Amino acid sequence: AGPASGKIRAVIGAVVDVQFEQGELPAILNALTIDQGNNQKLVLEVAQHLGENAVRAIAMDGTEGLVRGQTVVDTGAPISVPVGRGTLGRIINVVGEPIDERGPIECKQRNPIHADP
Amino acid sequence: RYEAQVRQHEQEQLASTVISKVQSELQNAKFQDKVLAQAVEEVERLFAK
Amino acid sequence: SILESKIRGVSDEANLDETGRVLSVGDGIARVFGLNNCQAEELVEFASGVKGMALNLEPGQVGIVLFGSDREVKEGEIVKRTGKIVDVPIG
Amino acid sequence: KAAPTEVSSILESKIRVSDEANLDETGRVLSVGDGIARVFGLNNCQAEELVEFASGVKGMALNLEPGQVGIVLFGSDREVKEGEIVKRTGKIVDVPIG
Amino acid sequence: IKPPVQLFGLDGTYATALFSASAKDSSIEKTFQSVQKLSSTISKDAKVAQVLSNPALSLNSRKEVVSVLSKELKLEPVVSNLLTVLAENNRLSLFDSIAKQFSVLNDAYNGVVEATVVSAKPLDSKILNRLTKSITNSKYVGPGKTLKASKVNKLNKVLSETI
Repeated sequence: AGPASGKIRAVIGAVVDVQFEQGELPAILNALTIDQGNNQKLVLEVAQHLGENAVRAIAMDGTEGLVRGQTVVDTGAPISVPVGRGTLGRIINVVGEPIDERGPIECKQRNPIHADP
Repeated sequence: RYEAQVRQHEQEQLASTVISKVQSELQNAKFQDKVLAQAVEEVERLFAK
Repeated sequence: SILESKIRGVSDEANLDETGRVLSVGDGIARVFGLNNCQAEELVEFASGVKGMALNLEPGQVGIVLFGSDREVKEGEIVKRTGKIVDVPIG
Repeated sequence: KAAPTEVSSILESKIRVSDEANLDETGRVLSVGDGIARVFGLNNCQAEELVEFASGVKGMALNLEPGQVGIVLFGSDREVKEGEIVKRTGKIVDVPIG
Repeated sequence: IKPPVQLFGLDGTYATALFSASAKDSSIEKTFQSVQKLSSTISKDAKVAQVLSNPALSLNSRKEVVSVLSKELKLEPVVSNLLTVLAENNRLSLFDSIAKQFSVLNDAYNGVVEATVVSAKPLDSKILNRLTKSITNSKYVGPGKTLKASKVNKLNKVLSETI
């Protein structure tokens, strides 16, 4: 699979600038995955694009531990969350993961958080 | 006041006629002004050397 | 010679008179690079279908305010000029 | 109207051969003052990591740029000058407990 | 090695940084003719200047791929390293400022200037400017000098203001 891999160039606070390739850059309001040291991931939403094959992304968690040049894969769509009857009774987070220690949310579909009114 | 105004008007009118004659003489290709302008530049640079 | 270097790069003519390339997009703004014949407060059109209004005509780029969402525009998109000003229907 | 990072001193090293010494685990202090210390380099340094200078003062890299790295000193900046070696400890800002 | 010529400090530091490494083993005379060929084939040509104002490219025709834009032109020594630093730092739009600063260094340590009036001066290459300006002013005043000014306009304005 052709995943849009990006390189971290700047990191000051919650804002993290990711540098990708020419033409394979992600759009706005797109979730960007990042492999850390634990079993979880680092979700990052693309806010704007500074140019020169680089876009400024906003991290949805702790930015401590990110070095210059780490791999930043793109999910292709926005922040997907679990919908339906499976989300009732469970404690969901901002990225759509369970925080109630009751297993994973068995959802058949996953809609994005960014949608038109 | 009338004597001072007549003297100031005569000096201002005489200065305007002398300024117009100096500008018309330089536009008539003065050969003496061109030779004197080149010799003044060489004498000023040699005094500061 | 400079004539042989243009055909090796595959750039065609690259006429920046009625078209322009987007260099930076975000917060409802689009810094389109080009469009030398674009007038002030003129309507524009992006490659995804979102319209724009060029109100900040600079020398290197041209600041156009998009009338839609910023998710449809990206870095390197083509921006065409409508040729008219911001008008509306009446009657 | 211009930009930082590569400027005069940092713009004359990439034209020949900028290698030899490693610039990932260590870094050179380009500018320091009023607690802040702009270290040029440290590519392998993570965010909010403990940095150790050559004079003995500790540092915390909180602002990571593309050409420089803004580190905040935890002590006095009277012993840190331009061109000092700033080594990385490899860990984050930790403290003792128990 | 830094020569006393100042030349700004931020924009003029591009040519001054590369002049230190190019002043070894006699490599300063070949850099003058190689810098003029890069600006004459990107200005009065309207062919290779398609990426001079656009912010696209991003390593497509500026660096790496060159061949005819470096080997076939006039670059083989240290002339190829000057164009690679301007492509990564986005400095290819001001190619005329980097080439103009390189010629001013050779005219200061091996020449002179100080234009008096009318046209240009003589620009000698002797030693001091004291004995060189006195021997060149007398030979240039007689030969030529059409005189088609500055000292005559300042004296006429001072006499009219005191009227």
